[PDB]
Amino acid sequence: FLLEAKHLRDEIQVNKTQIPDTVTQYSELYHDFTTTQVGMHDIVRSFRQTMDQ
Amino acid sequence: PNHTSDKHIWFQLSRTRTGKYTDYYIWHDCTHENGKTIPPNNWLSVYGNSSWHFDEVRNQCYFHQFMKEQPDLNFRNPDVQEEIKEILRFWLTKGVDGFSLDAVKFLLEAKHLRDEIQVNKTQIPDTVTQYSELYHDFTTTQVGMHDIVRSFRQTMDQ
Ligand SMILES: *[C@@H]1O[C@H](CO)[C@@H](O[C@@H]2O[C@H](CO)[C@@H](O)[C@H](O)[C@H]2NC(C)=O)[C@H](O)[C@H]1NC(C)=O
Ligand SMILES: *[C@@H]1O[C@H](CO)[C@@H](O[C@@H]2O[C@H](CO)[C@@H](O)[C@H](O)[C@H]2NC(C)=O)[C@H](O)[C@H]1NC(C)=O
Ligand SMILES: *[C@@H]1O[C@H](CO)[C@@H](O[C@@H]2O[C@H](CO)[C@@H](O)[C@H](O)[C@H]2NC(C)=O)[C@H](O)[C@H]1NC(C)=O
Ligand SMILES: [Ca+2]
Ligand SMILES: [Ca+2]
Repeated sequence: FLLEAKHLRDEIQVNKTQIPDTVTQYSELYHDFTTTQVGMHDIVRSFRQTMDQ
Repeated sequence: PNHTSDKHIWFQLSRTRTGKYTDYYIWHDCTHENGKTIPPNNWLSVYGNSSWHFDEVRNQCYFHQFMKEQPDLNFRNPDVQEEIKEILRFWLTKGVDGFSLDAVKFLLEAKHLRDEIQVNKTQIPDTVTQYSELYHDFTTTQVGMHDIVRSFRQTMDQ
């Protein structure tokens, strides 16, 4: 959950015909812009490098 | 390193399901009938209409970033990476002093094969054909491409 997308775009609904204002459960959206972004593994490797001292 | 030609021996062996060559290219099932093909998704090519093209021998659709005659390789298969490393070593041992890699942002693509977000949300889904009418979040700069580039650098370091 470290990094998130910078373009701040909406995520794809699992139920494409569901009304946009009736979605409140975390399991009703595909999480492509909020989890496992580009650069998180670099942060983890930086933590490992810091611990290597 | 991203793609080869459809006249390459690798693609000729792949389209007939011959050994380990069966999985050097991104293949997927599709519906072709009465001279019309339904692509798995709405991904568009850089130079044209669709990124998925049907084939007769395999009865499946293959993936091309640029043109229908340029099948895209599969970098999720370690054998392709080994072949690329072999080519790099072959060219390095002849005296070449350096390489300039072309189109490294197009290496990896998303595995979930989900539609991309339209720029014009109210545009009719079947009237989108220009590469500039879609946000490219699932086809460019995926997770792991930089690792492939670093692997290339490690190979060259020898
Ligand atoms: C969630 O998906 C299901 C199918 O996967 C659908 O549910 C139907 O949607 C219709 C549309 O009006 C509604 O009548 C009901 O919600 C469902 N069918 C019936 C009549 O029971 C739809 O894609 C999504 N559901 C909703 C809330 O529309
Ligand atoms: C593929 O792309 C073309 C061009 O982007 C689209 O329109 C075709 O354009 C050529 C060039 O003049 C015409 O010869 C075709 O008749 C056009 N196709 C039509 C009108 O359906 C179109 O999206 C695609 N065309 C083809 C032939 O696949
Ligand atoms: C593309 O976006 C523009 C605005 O950004 C919109 O274009 C209007 O869409 C309406 C919907 O029917 C159509 O009348 C015209 O295409 C445009 N308006 C007028 C009155 O010309 C819309 O979001 C998208 N365009 C299309 C093709 O619908
Ligand atoms: Ca965070
Ligand atoms: Ca590729």
